Amino acid sequence: AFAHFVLIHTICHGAWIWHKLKPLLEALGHKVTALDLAASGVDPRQIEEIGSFDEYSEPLLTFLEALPPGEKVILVGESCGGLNIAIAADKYCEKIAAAVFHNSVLPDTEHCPSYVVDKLMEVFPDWKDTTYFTYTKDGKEITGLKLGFTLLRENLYTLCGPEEYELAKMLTRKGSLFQNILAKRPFFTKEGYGSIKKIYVWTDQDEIFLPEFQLWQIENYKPDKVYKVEGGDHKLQLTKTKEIAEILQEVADTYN
Repeated sequence: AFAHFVLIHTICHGAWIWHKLKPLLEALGHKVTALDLAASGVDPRQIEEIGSFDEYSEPLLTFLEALPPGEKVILVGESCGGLNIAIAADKYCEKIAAAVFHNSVLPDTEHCPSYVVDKLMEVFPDWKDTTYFTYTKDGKEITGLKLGFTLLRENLYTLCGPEEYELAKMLTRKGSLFQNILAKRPFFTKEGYGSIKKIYVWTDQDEIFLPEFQLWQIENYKPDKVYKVEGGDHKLQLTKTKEIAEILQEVADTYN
């Protein structure tokens, strides 16, 4: 079977992170959309214009609004992209065949939306040469960050080639987790986000989303299906591109 995959990058990143996986999925016959979220990739906004994870998610919500009735997609979110998935699913649950989490945060419906982010910061508190700044939007102080190049090299792109690490140095931009905004956001709903099928994909060799964190998430909110990829790094769409495409084909043949 063929599906329409919507690929959702993480904070400080853009559609470009999917530059290897998108053509591979298309060679299997799928339709693929790889979005730039707000103030990401070549989107023309700057992060200081964005006031929350929901506003950050606008291009995904606008895309889903534009799907004609009856068309469903499979969302694929990497790292922090899981939060964008939950926000989208509380607005467009009927257009989502399933959601795939790719070394990603897995929000739930019983705890506040910041819950798994707070836990991530406990498990991985030292972001190395990452820098931080503060800005104000809609009366709230938001912490912005710029991922540090050592952190990129050692922890996110550990086993990626130098030409891929180079793309990350060139193209990563200031962003935000909006942690304090999430912490005051209404909970993700059970009828919306809660109802979608969730597939959890991960590697135990991830040097930032460490096994203690990913196994904690799986126990906290049971996925419908779990796939463990052997080897690679946090950026499995670069280091295990073919394996990720194989998994996504199976998801396409399972959920519609």
